Amino acid sequence: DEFRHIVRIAGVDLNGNKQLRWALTGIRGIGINFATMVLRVAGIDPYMKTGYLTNEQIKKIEEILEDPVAHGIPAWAVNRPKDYETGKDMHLITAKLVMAWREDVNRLRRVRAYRGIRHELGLPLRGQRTRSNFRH
Amino acid sequence: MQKARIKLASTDIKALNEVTDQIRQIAERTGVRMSGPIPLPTKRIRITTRKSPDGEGTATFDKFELRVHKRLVDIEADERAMRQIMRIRVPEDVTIEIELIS
Amino acid sequence: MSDEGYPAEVIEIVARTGVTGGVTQVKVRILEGRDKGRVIRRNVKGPVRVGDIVILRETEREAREI
Amino acid sequence: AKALTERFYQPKELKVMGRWSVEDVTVNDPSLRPYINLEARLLPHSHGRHAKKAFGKANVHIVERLINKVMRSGASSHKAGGHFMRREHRSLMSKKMKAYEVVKEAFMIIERRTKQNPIQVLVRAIENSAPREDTTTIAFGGIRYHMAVDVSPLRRLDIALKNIALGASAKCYRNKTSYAQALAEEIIAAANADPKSFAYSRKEEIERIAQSSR
Amino acid sequence: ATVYDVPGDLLVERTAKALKEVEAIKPPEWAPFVKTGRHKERIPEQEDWWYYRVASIFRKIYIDGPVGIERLRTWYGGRKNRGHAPEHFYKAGGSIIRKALQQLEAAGFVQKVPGEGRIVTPQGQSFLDRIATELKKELEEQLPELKKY
Amino acid sequence: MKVIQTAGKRKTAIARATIREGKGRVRINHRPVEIIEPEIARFTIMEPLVLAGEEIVKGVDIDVKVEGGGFMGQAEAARVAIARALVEWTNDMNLKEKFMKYDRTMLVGDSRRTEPHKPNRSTKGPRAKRQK
RNA sequence: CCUUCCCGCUGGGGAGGAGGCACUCUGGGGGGACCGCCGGCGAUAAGCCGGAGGAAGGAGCGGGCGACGGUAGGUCAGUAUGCCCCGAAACCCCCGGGCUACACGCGCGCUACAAUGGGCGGGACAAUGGGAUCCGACCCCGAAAGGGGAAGGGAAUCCCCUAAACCCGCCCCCAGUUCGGAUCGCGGGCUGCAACUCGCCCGCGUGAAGCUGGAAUCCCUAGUACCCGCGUGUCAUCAUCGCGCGG
Ligand SMILES: [Mg+2]
Ligand SMILES: [Mg+2]
Ligand SMILES: [Mg+2]
Ligand SMILES: [Mg+2]
Ligand SMILES: [Mg+2]
Ligand SMILES: [Mg+2]
Repeated sequence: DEFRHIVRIAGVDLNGNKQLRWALTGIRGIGINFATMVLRVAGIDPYMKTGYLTNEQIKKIEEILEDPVAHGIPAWAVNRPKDYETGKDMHLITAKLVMAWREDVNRLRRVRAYRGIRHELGLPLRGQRTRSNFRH
Repeated sequence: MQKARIKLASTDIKALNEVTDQIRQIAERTGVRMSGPIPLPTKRIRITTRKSPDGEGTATFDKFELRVHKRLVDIEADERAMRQIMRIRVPEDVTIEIELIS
Repeated sequence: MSDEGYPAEVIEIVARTGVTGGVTQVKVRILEGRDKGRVIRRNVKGPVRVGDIVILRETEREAREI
Repeated sequence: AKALTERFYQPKELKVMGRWSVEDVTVNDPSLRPYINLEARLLPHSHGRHAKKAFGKANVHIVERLINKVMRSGASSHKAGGHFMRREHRSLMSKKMKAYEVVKEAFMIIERRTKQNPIQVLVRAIENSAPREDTTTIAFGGIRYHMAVDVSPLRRLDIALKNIALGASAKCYRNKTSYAQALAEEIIAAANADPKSFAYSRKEEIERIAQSSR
Repeated sequence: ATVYDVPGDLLVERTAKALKEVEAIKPPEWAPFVKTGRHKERIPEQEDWWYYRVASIFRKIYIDGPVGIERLRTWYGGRKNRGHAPEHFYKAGGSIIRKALQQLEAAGFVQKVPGEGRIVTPQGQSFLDRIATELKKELEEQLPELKKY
Repeated sequence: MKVIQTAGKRKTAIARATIREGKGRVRINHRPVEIIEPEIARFTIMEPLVLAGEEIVKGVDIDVKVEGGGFMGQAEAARVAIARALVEWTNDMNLKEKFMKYDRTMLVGDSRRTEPHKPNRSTKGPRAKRQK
C-alpha cells in the first residue's frame, strides 16, 4: 500500500510518480541539484518514488525548504543570497520567487536605471547586440 | 677532467658544418675526445601573413619561414683546446656558447 | 528470391553511354536458358569488367549504338 | 556487454568476429558470388585501403561493407521515409566501433531468432534486395528516352547494403526501437522477401518501373 | 598479480568498497553538495562517490608516480556544455582530490615527496595488489587465458 | 637470453616490441591483450597471434611499449611489431606468406599520414571549404 | 649489473643508479621509382591500362614559385606619391560617448530539435606549437571561479599537457521530457587606471523557441569528407573567428 499517484509538496504544487528529485524540480526554485541536496540532508533517497513518500518526510523537506541553511545547505547554493533588506541568505519558492524578481526589477525601474528601463521595454540587458538576432 | 659543451646555432648548415669540422680537426690535431656534433631539433619560426593589404578579394596567405639549425659538441676542457676554440673564426651568421660541465 | 532471370557473361566492353556517362554499352553472352551462347548487346549501369555476369529479365531487347 | 565474456571475448578460430564462420556460407546468385567476399577474416575492419582502386570493394569483406554503410548519419540530401534525418553530432559517422557493435548486436539478435548463420541471412537479404534492372535516360540522335538498363553486380551490392541500412535508420529514427533491432528486422524481412522491408520494397519498385519503361 | 594485470573500473569499485572499512576516508561535510568540476552540470547521483573518487586517485598514484593535484585535475576534468557555444575541456576542482590525498596520507597509503608530488607507500601498493589478485581470481573463474598471467 | 626487438608505425604511433622465449604472455603497456577494452583494438592486436597459432605463441612471450596517437593506431602498430617479431623469431616463410596474403600491411607498414590543412576553413581540412 | 617495494599461486611485476645507442627519435649526407619488368590496347611511336614485385606505381603524396597581358577590379584607411583642400584648423593631445544602438531583410556559422542519445560515476589513447615580467610544476587555502608561496625553465632538460570523440556500470525509455539551454534574478570572482553604457569566469535559480526543415543551393575522390577535440595569431582580460594539429 502507501501509494499515491499524485503528491502535494510545498502547498498543492502537485507532483507525479517519477523519482523524487525530478518530481521536486517540478517546483519553481528547485532544480535537480538543490533537490539532491535537500534529500541528502533530509536522509531521503533521491531515486525513491514519490508515491511512497510519507507525510512526515513531506513535512521534513518542507521545513528544509523553509530554512535550508539551518539544516546543512550552504549559503552559496540558494536562490537569494544576501537579500537587499536582510542579509540572510535564503532560498525562495514559487510565489515568493516571482514576487522577489518583480520587486528587484521594479526597484530598478523606480530609480530609472538602465536595467529597469530595458526590462520595461522588454529588450536585452546583459550585453547583447539585438541588431540581427533578437526579433519578436 | 671536466667537459665543455659548445652549443652552436645558425641559419646555414654549411657554416655550421665548417665550424664542426674546425672542431673535429683541431681535437684530432690534438687528442682530446670529441662527443660528435649532436644535431638538435631545428626551429621553424613560421609566420602566416595575409598577402593582401586591401582586405578585398580572395584571402591568400604567405607562410614565411625561418629555420634555425642547432648542434651541440662536448669536448674535454683543456686550456689548449679552449684557447684555440676561442681563436676559431666563428662566422657572422652563427652563434655559439661554451658552457662547461664540471 | 530470384525470378526467371537469365545469366549473361560480359565478353567485351564498348563505348560508354548515358546523358551523364553512367551507362556502359557492352557485349554479353547468355549462359543458360535456350540461347546458351547467343551474344547480345546491352546497356549496363554501373562498373563492369570483362568476366562479370549480369542477369537479364529478358533477352529480346538488343539496344544498339556506336 | 553485461556478461563479461562478451565483454572480454577472446577469439581462437578466425571466425568472423570470432563468433560466426563463413565456410558454410554460400551465395546462389552467380553475379554476386565473385563480388561477395567471405574469407576467414576475424576482424572485418579494413582501413580504407581498397577505395583507392576500382574493385577493391570486391576484395573487401561483406560485413565490413555493411558496417561502413551503417556508419551513416541518416539521409542528408535525400528523403528516406519521406524525411530528412540529419543527425549531425549524434551520428555514427567515423565511429566504426559503434557501428561494429551495432552490427554485432544485430547478428546476435537474429541468431537468437532465426536459428541460422546471420551471414547466410545477410547474403540472402542482399540477394533478394538487389535489383537487376534500373532505368536511366539516354540520348539517341539528340532526344532523351528513359530507357531500361541492366545493373552490374557491384552496383547491385551497393544499393542492397545502402537501403538495408537506410531502412534500419528510418525505423530507429525518433522511436523506441534500437538501430540494431531495426537492422535485424530489415535483414530477416528482406531475406523472407516480405514487403515490410524497405529494401525489398525499393527493389521491387525500381524493377517494376523498369519493366514499365520497357 | 597486479593493477596492470586486472582492469581499472572493476578494481576501483572493489577497492572503494574496501576503503569504506578505513576510518581515515570520511567524506567531508561538503560532499553531498558540490559537483566534481565546473565542466559538470549536476551533482553526483551516488552517495559513495567520495570513495569511488579516492579509489581512483589511489590507483592513479600507483600507476603514475610522483604526481600532484594539477595533473589529477586535468585527468578528472572533461568537456563542458557551454550553452549555445561550442564545447571545450575544463579541469576539475582541486579540493576533492586534495582532501582525498590527505586522507590517504593519513591512512598510510600515499606519502608526499617534497617536490614532484605524491607516491604510493608499500602498504598502499600491498592494499591495491591484494584487491587485484582477489579480483583476478574471481574473473579467472572466467578467462583462463587470464589465469595465465 | 635470445631476445628480438621490432618496431611498428601507424600515423603518429610507434610501438616497440621485444620477443623472447616464454609461455604465451603478451603485454601492451603492462596490460594483457586479453583485457583491452575495445574489442576492435584487441582483435587488431590478436590477428597475427591467432593466425600464427598457439603452438608457438605458448612458447613465446612478448612485451610491447606503444607511445602514440590513438587506440587504433596503437593497436595496428602493435600488430605490426609483433608480426615482425614472430617472423624474425621463427624464420618461417610459410608464416610470412600467410601474413602477407591475409594483410600485407601486417608486415609492411601503412605509409599513410594526414594531409596538411590548407587555408579555406583550414581547421576542418585541406579540401573542406567554406560555403558559398 | 647494483639497490629496493609489492602480489603471492614463490611464479611474476614495477621503481632508482651506472651500463651503453640496441629500439625509437633527432638531423646532415646518400640511395631508392624510371611505365623500369610481364601482358594487353593504341600504330610497332607518343603513351594508357591490368599485373607482379616493391616502403612507395603511374607527374609517389601534398605544397611553394603564378607567364605575356588585361580587369580605370581593390588598396592613396599600411607605407611611398601627384593634384586639390585644410592649415591655427580638416594638424596634435585629453575627458566622456559612439562604432556594441533595433519594428525588420540577407550572408557565414554555433547550439539543438534527442536513444545513431542525455546525465552520473569510473576507464583510455595525441600531435602541432608557445613560454621573461613569461610558462609555471609542487605544496597549502577555497564548493567553484580563483588566491598565497614556489622548484625548474631563455627551450629535445622545465611548464603549458594525463584532450575529446571512444569504452564499462547505473538512472532516464520516445515526451517540449533527466531533450533543448534563449532569457532573466541573486550572489561570488579575474583583468584593467576605468567593467554603467560595454568585458570574461563561477554557483544557486529560471526554463524560450525548436519534435528533421518548401522552392532552391553548397563542399568533397583517401588518411579525403563527415564527426572529435587541441594549439597558436589577435591577446592587459576577452575566440562560436583565422591559420594550423592530430584522433
Ligand atoms: Mg618519380
Ligand atoms: Mg583600379
Ligand atoms: Mg574603380
Ligand atoms: Mg539539459
Ligand atoms: Mg521527439
Ligand atoms: Mg576575425
